[PDB]
Amino acid sequence: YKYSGRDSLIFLVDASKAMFESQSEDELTPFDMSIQCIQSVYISKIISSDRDLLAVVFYGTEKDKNSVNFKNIYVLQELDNPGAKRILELDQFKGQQGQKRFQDMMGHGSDYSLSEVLWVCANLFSDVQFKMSHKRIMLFTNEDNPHGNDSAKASRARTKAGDLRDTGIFLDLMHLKKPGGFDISLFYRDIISVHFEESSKLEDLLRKVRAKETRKRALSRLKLKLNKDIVISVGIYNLVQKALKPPPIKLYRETNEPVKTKTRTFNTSTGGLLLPSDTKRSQIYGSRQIILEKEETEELKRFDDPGLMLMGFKPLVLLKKHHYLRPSLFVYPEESLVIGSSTLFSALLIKCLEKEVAALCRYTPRRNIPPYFVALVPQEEELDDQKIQVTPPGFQLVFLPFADDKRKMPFTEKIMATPEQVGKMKAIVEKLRFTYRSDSFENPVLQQHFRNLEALALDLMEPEQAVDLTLPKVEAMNKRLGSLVDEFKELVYPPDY
Amino acid sequence: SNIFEDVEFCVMSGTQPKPDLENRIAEFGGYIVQNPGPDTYCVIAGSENIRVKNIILSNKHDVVKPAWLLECFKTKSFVPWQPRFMIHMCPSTKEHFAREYDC
Amino acid sequence: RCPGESLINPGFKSKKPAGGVDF
Amino acid sequence: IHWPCRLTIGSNLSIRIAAYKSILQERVKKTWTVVDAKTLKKEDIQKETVYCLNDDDETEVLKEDIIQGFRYGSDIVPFSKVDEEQMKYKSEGKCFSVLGFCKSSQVQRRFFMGNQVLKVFAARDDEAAAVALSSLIHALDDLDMVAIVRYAYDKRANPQVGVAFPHIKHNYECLVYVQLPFMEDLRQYMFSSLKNSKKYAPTEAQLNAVDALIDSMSLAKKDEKTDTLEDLFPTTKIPNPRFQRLFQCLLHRALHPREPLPPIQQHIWNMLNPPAEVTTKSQIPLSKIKTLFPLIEAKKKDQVTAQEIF
Amino acid sequence: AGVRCSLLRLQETLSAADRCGAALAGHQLIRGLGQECVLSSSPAVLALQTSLVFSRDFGLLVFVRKSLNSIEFRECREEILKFLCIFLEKMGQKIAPYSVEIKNTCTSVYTKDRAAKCKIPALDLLIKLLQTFRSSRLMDEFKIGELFSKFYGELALKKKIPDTVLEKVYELLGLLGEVHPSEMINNAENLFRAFLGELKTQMTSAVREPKLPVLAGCLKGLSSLLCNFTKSMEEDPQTSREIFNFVLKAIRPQIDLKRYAVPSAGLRLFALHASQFSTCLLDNYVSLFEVLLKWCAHTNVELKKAALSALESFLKQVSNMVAKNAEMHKNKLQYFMEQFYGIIRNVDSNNKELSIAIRGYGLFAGPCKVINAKDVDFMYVELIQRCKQMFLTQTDTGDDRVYQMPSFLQSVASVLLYLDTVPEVYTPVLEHLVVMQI
Amino acid sequence: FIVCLNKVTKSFPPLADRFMNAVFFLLPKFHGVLKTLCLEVVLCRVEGMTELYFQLKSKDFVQVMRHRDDERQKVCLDIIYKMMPKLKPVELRELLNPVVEFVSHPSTTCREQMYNILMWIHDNYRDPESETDNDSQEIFKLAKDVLI
DNA sequence: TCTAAGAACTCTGATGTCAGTAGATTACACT
DNA sequence: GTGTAATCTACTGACATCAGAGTTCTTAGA
Repeated sequence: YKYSGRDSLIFLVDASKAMFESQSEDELTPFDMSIQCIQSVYISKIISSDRDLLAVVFYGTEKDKNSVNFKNIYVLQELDNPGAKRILELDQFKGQQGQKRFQDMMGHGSDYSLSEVLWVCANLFSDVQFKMSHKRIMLFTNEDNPHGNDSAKASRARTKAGDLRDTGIFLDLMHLKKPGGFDISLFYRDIISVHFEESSKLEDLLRKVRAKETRKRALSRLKLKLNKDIVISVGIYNLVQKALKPPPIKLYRETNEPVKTKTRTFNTSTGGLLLPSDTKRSQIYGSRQIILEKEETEELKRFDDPGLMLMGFKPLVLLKKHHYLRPSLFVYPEESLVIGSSTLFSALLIKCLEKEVAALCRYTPRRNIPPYFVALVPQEEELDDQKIQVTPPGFQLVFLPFADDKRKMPFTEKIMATPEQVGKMKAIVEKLRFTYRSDSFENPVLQQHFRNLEALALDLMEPEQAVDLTLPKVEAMNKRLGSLVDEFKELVYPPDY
Repeated sequence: SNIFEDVEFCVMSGTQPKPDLENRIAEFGGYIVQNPGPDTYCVIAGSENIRVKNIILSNKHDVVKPAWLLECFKTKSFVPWQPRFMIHMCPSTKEHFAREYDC
Repeated sequence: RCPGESLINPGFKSKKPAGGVDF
Repeated sequence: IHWPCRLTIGSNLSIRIAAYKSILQERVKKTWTVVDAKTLKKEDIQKETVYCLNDDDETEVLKEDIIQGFRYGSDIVPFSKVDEEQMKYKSEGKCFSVLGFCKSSQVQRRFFMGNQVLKVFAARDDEAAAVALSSLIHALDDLDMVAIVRYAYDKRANPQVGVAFPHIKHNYECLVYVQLPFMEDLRQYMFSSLKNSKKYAPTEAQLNAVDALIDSMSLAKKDEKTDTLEDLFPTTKIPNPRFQRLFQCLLHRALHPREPLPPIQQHIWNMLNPPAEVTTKSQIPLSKIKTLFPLIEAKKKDQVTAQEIF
Repeated sequence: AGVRCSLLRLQETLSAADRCGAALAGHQLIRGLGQECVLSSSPAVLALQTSLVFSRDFGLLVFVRKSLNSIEFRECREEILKFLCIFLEKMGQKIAPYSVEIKNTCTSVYTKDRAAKCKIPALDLLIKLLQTFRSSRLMDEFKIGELFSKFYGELALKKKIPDTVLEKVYELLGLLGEVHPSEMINNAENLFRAFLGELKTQMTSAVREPKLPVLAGCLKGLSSLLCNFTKSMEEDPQTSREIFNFVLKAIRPQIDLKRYAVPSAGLRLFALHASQFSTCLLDNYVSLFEVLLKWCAHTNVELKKAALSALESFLKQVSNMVAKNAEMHKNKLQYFMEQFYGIIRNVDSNNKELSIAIRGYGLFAGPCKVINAKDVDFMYVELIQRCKQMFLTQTDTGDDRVYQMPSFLQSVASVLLYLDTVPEVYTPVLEHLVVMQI
Repeated sequence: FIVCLNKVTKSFPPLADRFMNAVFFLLPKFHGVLKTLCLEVVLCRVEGMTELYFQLKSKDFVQVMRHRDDERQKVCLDIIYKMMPKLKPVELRELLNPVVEFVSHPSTTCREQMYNILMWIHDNYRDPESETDNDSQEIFKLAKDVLI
C-alpha cells in the first residue's frame, strides 16, 4: 500500500466460561493466553510503531458496551494509538485472581452471535478518521463450531463475513488447544482466507521483537546529468542507517508537563534582544579578524545545484576497499519525473555488469552542499531463496575519500613470521570458523534501554536485564579452540609475560 | 486541616486508591509533588517500584510506610516519626538518628 | 504473500531471532 | 592520536595492539565565532537558553525543576538523568576481542556502516607482538577468511561490532577494522525488481548504443603492461574543494577588507571536472543516446534572479 | 431565540467523556450558532445575542479560555475566532465593553496554541480589533505598549515561526505605530532596524528564493509604520534611500510572479508614502513610470486598482518637485510632455490608461508656467477645444461618459488653477462643461 | 467512488444494492458535501433494507441529523419518512425526540417535511388495539402536542 | 618538581527533506 | 458583477544530518 496508511488491528476474545475458566493441564489458560498475547503484541507495537492503531473487545460477556447491536459484547478499548494506560487496563484481568477480577465486572458464559460481533467490529473501524493500509481482526476463540446449531443463525455470520472481506477489511484466526480436538474444516473454513494441536503461528506473537520499523521512503530525488543536457530522475534510498535512542523530551518536575526550551540572544552590556540581522559571523587568523554575514557563511560552501554529474568509467578492482567514507546508499529509478528514463537506467545497469565497470559521479544531495565523489557500482538480485529478495537490483553509491581525509599514520617495517608460525595459525583460524549473517547481532545498549524504559513505564517489578550477544562466550572459545594458545606461548615468544 | 501545608510530599505509589491518597492529602493541604527533588520532605509509596529502588540506590531521601500518614490523618494531628513509620531513611536523618535512635 | 511477512508488523520482513557465534 | 590496547583471540591469549584512524571525513579546525555588527567584539553577546512552562510564562530553573523524559507510545514517562546512569548498560572494560571468523562471502560490499576506518597495528617496540600479528594476518591472506570483533574505544562509550578486513602492501600487512550493523540498523525493502522488463523495454538498438558509451567514456586507459591502467583522474589525491573555497574567501576578504565575494576561482573547476580527452571521445556515443532514449520534462526553480538586474 | 439553548450545550461538549468525538459536535454547534446571529436584524434581539456571545459565566470567550489546554478542540478555536472576526465587523464599535476581553482571548490563544491555523485567526482578530477601536477611549487599557514588547520579543527566535504566521506578526507590529503613536515613541527606531534588516535579508539573499508571504508582511506593516514616524530625505537620507530601493525591488516585474501579493503590497506602500521618497522619484524616473504604467495593463482588478492609485500620487509629487525648482528639469518635463501625450494622442487602450494620462497633463501647468507663460494658455485653450467636442458625440449612450469627462474637468481645473489671467470668452464654455458634469 | 456512485444511482437504484455495505462503511469518514451525496444513496434505496435502524444508528445518525446544513437535513428527514412504516415504537421514540426539535428550524422546506412525518405518526398511532405501552402512547402524545 | 593543548566520543538543535492534506487564489465563464 | 471550477502553495510529521557544545585523555609540561 501507499506510504501514510496506518496498520490498524483489533483483538476480539471469546469471554465464554467453557474456554475462559478452562484447562486440561493446570499450566496455561486460554483466556490467560489470549490476554498475554494482546499485552505482548501491544508492547511490541509500542516500541516499534506508536503510529499504528490497536483495539480490544470481549464478546459473549453479560454486561455490555457498544455503539449499537449491543447484546452480550463489551468493547474494552476502542481504536487508539497505543500506550501505557491501555497495557495497564489489560494487566488487571491476567492470572488466577484475574479470572475472578473479570467476573465481578462483565460476567461469563452467556449466549453470543458472530454476525453481531463482526457487525460491532465493523462499526469500530468505520468510526475512525485516519487512513488505514491494513485492516485486520484477530479471533481468540476456541469454539470450532461457533454455536451454528441454528444454521440460519450461522448463514448470517458467513454472509456478514463475506461483507467484511468484500469491504476490504481482512480477518485472521488463532485456535487455542480445545480439549480433544479442533478442526477448521468443520467451520471457519470459509471465514479465513488437516487437524491441529495449537497454532504454530501463535508463538510469533510472543517474539517480543524490538526496533523501529520505518517504511520504504526516499531520502531525496536527483537528476543524473550525463552531460549539459541528458538527465534521468533517480531515487536515493537508505538501506543501512544507524539507529539512536529516541530524542529525550525535557519536563517540568512538579507536574511532569512538557516545557519549552525558549532560547534568546542578549547583548552582554544592554537589554537588546538581538535579532538575527544584528550579528554577523567571524574568524581569527594572523592576529586580524575576518567578518562575514549570516547569508554568506553559507554562500561559501556552495558550488552546484541538486543532481548527479557523470565523470566517466573505471575498473571495479581500482576502487580499493580499504578507504571507505560513510555508509553506502541505494540508487533506484523514479518515473515520478523524467518519464521513460527507466528505459535508459535499465540498459545502463545491464551493460555495466558485462563491462566489469563502475560509473564515477559528483554528488550533491541538496542546494548549499559541496560535491562529494561517488562510484556507482552496479547490482544484481539473489531471488533464489523463493523470491525473498536479500538484495535489490540497482546501483550502490559508494563514496570516495579526498586527500584531507586519508590521515598520516606512523612509520613501521617488518616481515617477521616463519611458515610454522603461519602454519599453527592456519589451524586455530580454521577451528574458529562460523557463519556471520548481517542480522545475527543486536545493540546491547539500545536493547537494554527499552527494557529499562518498560520497567519505568508499566511500574513493573524488575528491569528484564536480558544479557547481550556481543560478549565472546569465553568457555566455548576455551573448548572449541582447545589448548592451542600454548603454540604462540612456546613457538613464537619467550616466557617473560 | 492547616497542618500539612508547608510540608511537601511525594506519592510515588499506592495500590488503597493512589490518586485519592493525594486527594485526602489535598483537604489536609499537604504539598503534593510528582517526582521528589532535593527540596522535598519525604516519599510515600503503597508498594515498591523501580523508582523506589532508585531511591534505595541513591540514599538522599526519607522513605515512608503507607499507614503512617493514614494514622496522622486519623489523629487529626501530625505524628512525628517512630522507627517503623519509615522503610528507609536518608544519611542526614541517619546521622541525626545515630544519636537519638539506638543503632 | 505470507512466507516472509511478519504477523506482528505486516508488510515488513520477519525479524529472525538474533543469532550470534555458534560453531 | 595514539590508542594502546590488547587484541584478544581467546581468554588466555592477548597480543598488544595500537590502532590509528586512517580515513576520517574531515572538518575544519576553527568554528565561525559570533560577533556584534558595530563593535566587532566576540563577547558582547550572551546566549540565554531560557525556559517556559506554557501557563503564561512561568520561567523554570534547570538546576531544580527540569527532569528529562523519554516517550513511550501515546504517553511520556519521566526518568531522572541521575537514574538512567543507575540502569544504563555499562561496558566492563576498554575492550578489543575477536568473536570468530568467516569467509569474504559472509560480508558483502554494501553493508559497511562506519564513521571511521582504523589501521590496527602491533605495539611499538613489541617484537613478540610483531611476529604474532604478522602470523595472524598472513594466516588470513590465503583463506579469504575475515574476523568479527567486539570493540570499544574507552569506558562509558558504546560497545561496538564488526569486520577486521585484511589486505597486503610490500612494506606492511594491512588489517583495517570497520563497524557493521546491528539487526535494527539494517533496512529491508522489496524494491520492485527490474528483470520483469515487459513494461520498461530495453530494446536491441538501445542496448547497442550503451554498448559503446561505457567503453568510450573510460577514464582508466590501458596505456600499460603492469595491468594497472593510467589512473587518469586520481580522486583520492585531490584536495577537498570545500577548504580550498573557504581559505580562498578568507584570503580575498583579508586583502580587500570591504569588497564583495569572488566567483569560484576557475582552476578549481578545471581540477574538479574530469574533462580533457574523455569529453572529446564522448560526444558521438552521447549523440545517439539523445534519439534512442526518451527525455520527458522536468520543472525548474529560481534564485535571487527572481528579482535581480538585466 | 435559540442562541442560549445552543450556548448551553457547547459547555456540555467541553465536559463530555469522549473528548475526541465531542469536539465534532462542538464544532458544528458553533458553525450553527454563528449562522443564527449573523442572520439577525432586530436591535433588541441582536443586543441579547451580543451579551449571550460575550457572556461571563458562559458564552464563547469562556469556552475558549477554559478549553485552551486540549489539542482536540483546535477546530472549535479556529471557527469561533473566524466567527468573532465576522461579528466584530457586523457590530462595529457597539462591541466596546467586551473589546478588552477579546484582546486577552487573542493573546492567550496565540501563546498557548502550537498550530498556525489557530495563531492566524488570533492575529487576524487583533488586526480588526486594533483597527476599529483606533479612535477609542479604550485604547490605553488595551495595554498597547506591553503588547509591542510581547510580539516584538517573538522575532528573537523568528526562524522557528511558520511563514504565514510571520506575515501577521508584521501586519500587527507595523500597525501598533499607526493606532497609538505616543506609547511607541522610542520603540519605532528599533522596529525600523528590524523591518529593514529582515527585508534586506529576504530580498537580497543569494542562497534561497524569497518567502513571498514574509516579504508581503514586511511591506504591509511598514505602510502603517510610515504614517507616523516619518523618514524622508530632508532627514535620515540613508534609511529613506534603503526603503525606496526595496520598493523598487518589489515593484519591478524583474521576472513575473504567478501570485501578485508582493507587487500589490509594494504599490500601496509607494502610493501612500511617495512624499517620503522626494528625490528618488526624480532619480529612477523612467523605470518608475514605465513599470507603474506596465501595471495598468494587468488583469487582476485589485492589482489594477493598486496600480492606478500609485500613478496619481507619483505624478502629483513629481509636479511639486518642480513647482519650486529651476530650469534643470526641462529634460524630465520634455519626457513627460512627450511620452504620455503620445499615449493620449494615439492609443486604442482602456479609459483608465487614457484618463490617468489626461490627469497627467493637467498637473504640469504649474511646472510649465515657470519656463514659459505662452505655453500655459495653449495647454488650456486646446483642452477646452477637446472638451467642446467630447460633450458633442450627439447622445452617444453607454460609452462616452463612462469614465471620461470627470478627468477633463479634473485636469482643466488644474490648468485653470495655474493661469493668473482668464480668457473671459471661454467662461461660457467652461461653465457649460461644468453644467454637463452635473 | 461516492461522487461517481451518486451520479449512477440517482437515475438507477438497483446497482446500489451491491455497494450498500461500502456506502454504510464510508459514511462516517466523509464530511461536507460528500456526506450528503453518501446519504442520498440511502435515500435512493431505504425502502429495500432490513435492520436499517441498527445500521443507521451505528453511524451517529441522530447527531448527523443536527448539523445545520439545509441540503443534508432535508434528505436526512427524507430517510426518516421512508423507513417510517417499519419501525417498532421502541426505536421511533428515540428517533422522534430529535425530529421534534426542528419546530423552530428556519428552512420552510425542511420544516414541511418534518410536519409530513408528524402528520403520519398521528394517523397511524392514534388508538392502537391495546392502549397499554408507554412507548406507543408517549409517541402519540408527543406527536399531537407539536401538531398543535 | 606537573598545567593546557591538542585529541577523542556523545549529544543536542537547526536546516532541509518527503508525502500528504487542504486551504485560498486565480482564472473561466455567463448572452 | 457573481459563482464554480481547477491548482498552486502552503504546513506538519517524520527522518537525516551537519555543525556546535559538553566531556575525558594524551603529550608538553615550573
